[PDB]
Amino acid sequence: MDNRIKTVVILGGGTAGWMTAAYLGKALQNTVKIVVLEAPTIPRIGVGEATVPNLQRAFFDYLGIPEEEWMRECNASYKMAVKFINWRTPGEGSPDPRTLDDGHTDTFHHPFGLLPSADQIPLSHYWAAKRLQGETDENFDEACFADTAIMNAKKAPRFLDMRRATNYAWHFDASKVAAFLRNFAVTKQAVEHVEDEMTEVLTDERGFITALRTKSGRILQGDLFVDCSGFRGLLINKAMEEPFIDMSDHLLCNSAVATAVPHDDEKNGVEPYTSSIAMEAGWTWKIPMLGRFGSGHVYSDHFATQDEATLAFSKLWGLDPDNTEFNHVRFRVGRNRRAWVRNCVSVGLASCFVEPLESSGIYFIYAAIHMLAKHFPDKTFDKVLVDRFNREIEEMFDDTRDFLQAHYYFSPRVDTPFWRANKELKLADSIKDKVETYRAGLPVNLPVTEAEFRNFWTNGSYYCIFAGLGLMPRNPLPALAYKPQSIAEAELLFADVKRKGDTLVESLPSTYDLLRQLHG
Amino acid sequence: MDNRIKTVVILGGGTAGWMTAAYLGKALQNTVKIVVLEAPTIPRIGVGEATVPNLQRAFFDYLGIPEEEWMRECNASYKMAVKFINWRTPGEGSPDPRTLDDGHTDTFHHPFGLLPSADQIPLSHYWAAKRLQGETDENFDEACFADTAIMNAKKAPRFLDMRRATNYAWHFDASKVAAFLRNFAVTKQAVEHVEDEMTEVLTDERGFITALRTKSGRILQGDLFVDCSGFRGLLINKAMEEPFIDMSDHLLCNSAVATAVPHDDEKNGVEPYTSSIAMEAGWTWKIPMLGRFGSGHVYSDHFATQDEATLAFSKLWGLDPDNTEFNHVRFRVGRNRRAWVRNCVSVGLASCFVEPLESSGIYFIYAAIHMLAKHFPDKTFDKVLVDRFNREIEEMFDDTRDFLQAHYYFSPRVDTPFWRANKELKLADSIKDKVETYRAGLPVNLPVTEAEFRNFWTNGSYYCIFAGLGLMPRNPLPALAYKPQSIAEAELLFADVKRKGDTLVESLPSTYDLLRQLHGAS
Ligand SMILES: Cc1cc2c(cc1C)N(C[C@H](O)[C@H](O)[C@H](O)COP(=O)(O)OP(=O)(O)OC[C@H]1O[C@@H](n3cnc4c(N)ncnc43)[C@H](O)[C@@H]1O)c1[nH]c(=O)[nH]c(=O)c1N2
Ligand SMILES: Cc1cc2c(cc1C)N(C[C@H](O)[C@H](O)[C@H](O)COP(=O)(O)OP(=O)(O)OC[C@H]1O[C@@H](n3cnc4c(N)ncnc43)[C@H](O)[C@@H]1O)c1[nH]c(=O)[nH]c(=O)c1N2
Repeated sequence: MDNRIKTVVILGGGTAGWMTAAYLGKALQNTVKIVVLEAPTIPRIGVGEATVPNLQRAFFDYLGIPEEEWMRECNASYKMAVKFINWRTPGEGSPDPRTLDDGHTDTFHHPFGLLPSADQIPLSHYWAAKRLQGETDENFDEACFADTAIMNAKKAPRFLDMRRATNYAWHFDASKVAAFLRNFAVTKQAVEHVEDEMTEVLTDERGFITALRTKSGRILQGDLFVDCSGFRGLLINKAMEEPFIDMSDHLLCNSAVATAVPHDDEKNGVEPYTSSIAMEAGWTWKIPMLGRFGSGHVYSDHFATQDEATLAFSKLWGLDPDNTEFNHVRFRVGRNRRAWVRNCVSVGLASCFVEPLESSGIYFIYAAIHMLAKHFPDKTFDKVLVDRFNREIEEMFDDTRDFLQAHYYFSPRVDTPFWRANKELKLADSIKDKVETYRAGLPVNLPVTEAEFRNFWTNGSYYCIFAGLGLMPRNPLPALAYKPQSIAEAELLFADVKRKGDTLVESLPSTYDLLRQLHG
Repeated sequence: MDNRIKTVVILGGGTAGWMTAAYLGKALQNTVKIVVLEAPTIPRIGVGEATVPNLQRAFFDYLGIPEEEWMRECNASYKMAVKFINWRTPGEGSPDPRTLDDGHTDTFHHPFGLLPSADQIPLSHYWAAKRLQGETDENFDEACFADTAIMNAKKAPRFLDMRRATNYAWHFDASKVAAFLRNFAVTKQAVEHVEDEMTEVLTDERGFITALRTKSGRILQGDLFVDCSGFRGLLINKAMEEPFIDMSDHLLCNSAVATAVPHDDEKNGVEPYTSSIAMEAGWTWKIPMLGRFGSGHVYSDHFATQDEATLAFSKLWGLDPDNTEFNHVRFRVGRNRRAWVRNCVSVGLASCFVEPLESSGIYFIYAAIHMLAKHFPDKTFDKVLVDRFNREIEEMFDDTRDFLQAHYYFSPRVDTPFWRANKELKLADSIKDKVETYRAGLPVNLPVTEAEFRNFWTNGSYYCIFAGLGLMPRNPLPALAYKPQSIAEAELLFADVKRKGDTLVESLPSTYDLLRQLHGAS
C-alpha cells in the first residue's frame, strides 16, 4: 500500500519558498511532486541580508552546491562578525564610534571564532578573571579573538590560494539567492513553478487543506502544504486559524526602513562584517558587498514614527529624505502557537521571527526545513511527528529570542525612552537562569566541538554580548584560584591570539582584493 | 582575606574516596590539602565490576595514567557489550540460552560501537524499516554491529600490536583499582591518609561541617567535605539530614548475592563481554577476567528471600552453597534530594544508586567528580555553584534511571511475580516520551560525534534494548519511503558490517591470547 505524500504545494516564492523547494527536492529524491505557487504581484521582502556559518554546511552542501558557485551568483561577501557601535554610550545615530571614558571607541565585536581552551576552561574565563582582579584592562574581543585584529584591518578570512584563515558567515542580496534557488529548483529538482495569486484555500471537514485556488482558475491539489506566504501567514494563520503569539514584551522593535547605499571599494575597502549601529529608537544594519552596502534602521514604532526613523536613517549615510528608494516593512515578533498544524507546515516569516540583530531569519528557514525532512510524514500525519517538529521550532526560537533580549536588557544606555523601556521588560526564565550561571562566573552553553539548533548560541557568543555591553561576572570562576598551571597556560593562548592576529594581517589579502578575484 | 578552600576532607577510602582524592590532587594543582579519613575494615572477595568506554578519557587520562598501566594492576579485561541471556523466555536461570519460538537463541547484545548513517539517518532505522516490511529476518545486533560477530567468536577488541579494532570498556577487581589509586595519591600527590573511624561530625551554627572527630581523638578540620562513606551517607544523610528519595517504584531490584568463580581460560577462552543472565526474581552478572569471573545475582527481596536467591545463584553455576564464599548486600535505589548541601558533597554510594545492569556505579563517581571540579567553590559556597552541580547530578541520574526502566517494562516474560510486577511500574515522563518517539519510528537521543552526562544513552543503545526485548516501532521512519537512494546506500553499509565481521573474526587474536600478552601471563 502506498500511503505516501504524493504532492507538496509550497505557497510563496521568496527565500523561504525556494529554499523549501530546493531542499525538499533534494531530500525526497523525485518521489514527490513539488509545486511552488508564487504571485509576482505580491512583492517579496528582499532587503540585503547576512547569515551565520552553518548556512554552507546545513543547506548549500546538502544541495551539492559549492560555496564559490552560489557566492559568485548573488554578489556574496564575507562576514566574520557583527560589530556593535555606540551601544554603550548616549546620542544620535552615527557610523563613527563615540569615545568611552577609557578613550576606547564604543565598539565591541561578536565573531564566530571559537574560543581556545586550557584545562577544559575557555579563554573567556581566564580573561574575565584577570579583569575582575585588576590585572588587565584589555577588552574581550581584542584579547580572545585574532579575528578582531583581522576585522579592524578589514582583511579577508581566506588567502588568495583560498586557504581558510578564520571562521566566517555570508552577506548577500536576498533576491539573488532567491533567484539562484528558483533556477536550481526548476532546472535541477524539477519543481513546478506556477506564477499566480492564491484566492481561496480549500479544506475538508476535518480541517485539512486539499488545494489552493488561483485567480487564473487553476486548482492546485496536494497532500502537504508549506506556508511560505510571509508575515500574512495565509495558510497557518488565516485558513488554519492558528494564533500567532505576540512577543513585543520581549523585544520592542517591530519596523524597519532600508535601502542599498553605493560604495567606493577602491578608497575604503570592504568591511568583512555586519555592523549594527545603535540609534535613539533602535539600531541600523550595514551589510557590505562589492560596490554597494545594504543598510536599514530597525526601530520600534512605539518610540518613533516612520518619518523620524527615515530621517535619522538618512542622516546616517547622508541620503536625500524625499527622493530615496526606501523599503518600509512592519514585522511580527514571535512564533505561532504551533508551527505545523494538520497538513500545513509554516516556514519563514509565516512561522516565527525576531528582529534581524543576529541574522536569525535565513537560519530559521533552513533549520525548519531540515526539521521537516527529518519528521516528514505520510498521509496519516502522525501526531508525534507533528509535535516533535513543533517542539523543535519552539526551542530553536526561544533560544534565539533570549539571546537577542540579552542585547537590550543589559545595555547601559538610558538617554531615550526606547532604551529606558528595554529595562522594564521581563526576561524569559531560561535567559535569567543563564545570566545567573554567567554571574557566578560559570560557562554558559559550552560548545560540543542536528542538536546545534536547540542550543545554537555558545559560551563564546554570550561573552561577546555580556562583556561587550559591560555585564561582567560577580567574581572569577572559583576553580581558577586553585589552578596556577592553567593560568600560565592561558597566558600562552593570549600570546598565541596576538602572534596569530599580527601574522595574518601582514600575510592576508584585503577583503576587497579577495572579492575581486572571486567576482568580476 | 583569602577566600579559597585550604583543606578538603574525604570520608571513605573505597573506590569513590580514592578516585576523588586522586582527581582532586591533579585538579587543584597542590594548592589545597587533601585528607582521606577511612576505616581499615577487612579484605573481601572481588566479585568484579564492569565499566563504560569513557572511564579512560574522563578519568585515567586526566591523571596521566596509561590504560595498560592501570589494567596491569587490577587483572582487567575487555568489555565490548552487555549480553542479555534469557530475558525473553521463561523458567529458571541457565547460563545457556533458551531457544525462541522463531528458532534463534535468546541472546541480544548491547555493544559500544556507534552506528553508521546514510543520509543523516542511523543504520538502525534502515534495519527497522526492512524488518517491519518483511525484507529481513535478521536481528538488530547482528544487522548493525560487526562487534556482534567478534563477540560471538570471543575475539579481542585490539590486535596483538595493540591497534584498536572496536570500541570497548573494561572489567576489573575495583578493590585493586582503589588500592592502585590509593598508592598514586599517597606517593605522587602527598595525600594525608588517616586510618581511623569517624565518630562525630562537628557542625557550626549555620549547619556547615567544621570537622570530623575520629575514634583515636583527632579532630580533622576542613573547609569542604566529600562524603564517600558508602550507603550510610554519614555526612549527607545523617549529619546534614538530607533525605534520600527512594525510587523502588521505578526499579524493583534491591539486593545482591555475589562470588568469584575460578575459570578454565585455556579451555573455554575469555568472553570479551559482560553477560546478564535473567533469573526468576532478578538477573545474574558474569564479569570475566583472566583466571576467574565475578558473578552476582541481583534480585528484589520482596520477591525472593536471601536464602532463596543465594540457592538459585549457586544452582546457576553448579556451586556448593555451603562451600562458597558469598558477599551479600541490600542496596538503596534512588538519589539524595540534593547531592551537595552546604559544604558537604556526596559522591559514590553515599550519593545516588541504581542496580548495576548497565555499569553506572563507577561512571557516577568520575562524573560527579568531574562536575565537582567544574563547580569547585571557595568558602563563600555560592548557592549557584552548588545548585548547578545538583542539577547535573539529577539529570545524569534520570538519564540512566530512564534507560534502566526500558530494560524491564518491555520484557515479555510474565512467568513469575517479579517479571509481571515490572510491568505495573510507573514510567517516568521522560522515558515515556522516549518510547513514544521511538514508537513513531524517530531517532532517540541521536549521538553528537562534558555534556555526555546529560545524554549518555544514545539511539543505538535504546535500539539494542528495545529491539532486543521485542519492542519495535509501530511503523518505519516515514521519511524512508521517499528515499530509494539512501535505502540503497544503507544496503552497502549493511554489507560493510558483514565483511568487517568476516575480516576481524579471522584477523583478531582471542581475548584470551591478548590478555596473556598484556598481563605478561605468557
Ligand atoms: C527588516 C528585515 C530584515 C531582515 C529580515 C527580515 C526583515 C523584516 N530577514 C528575514 C528574511 O528576509 C526572510 O527570512 C526571507 O528573506 C523572506 O521571507 P519569506 O520568504 O518567508 O516571505 P516573503 O514575504 O519574503 O515572501 C512571501 C511570498 O509569498 C507570496 N504570497 C503572499 N501572498 C500570496 C498569495 N495570496 N498568492 C500567492 N503568493 C503569495 C509572495 O508573493 C512571496 O513569494 C533576515 N534574515 C537574515 O538571515 N539576515 C538578515 O539580515 C535579515 N534581514
Ligand atoms: C551489588 C553491586 C554491584 C556493583 C556495584 C555496587 C553494588 C552494590 N558497583 C558500584 C561500585 O562497586 C561502588 O560504587 C564503588 O566500587 C564503591 O563505592 P563507595 O566508595 O561509594 O562505597 P564503599 O562502601 O565501598 O566505601 C565506603 C568507605 O567509607 C568508609 N567508612 C564508612 N564509615 C566510616 C566511618 N565512620 N569512619 C571512617 N570511614 C568510614 C568505609 O570504611 C569505606 O572505606 C558497580 N559499579 C560499576 O561501575 N560497575 C559494576 O559492575 C558494579 N557492580
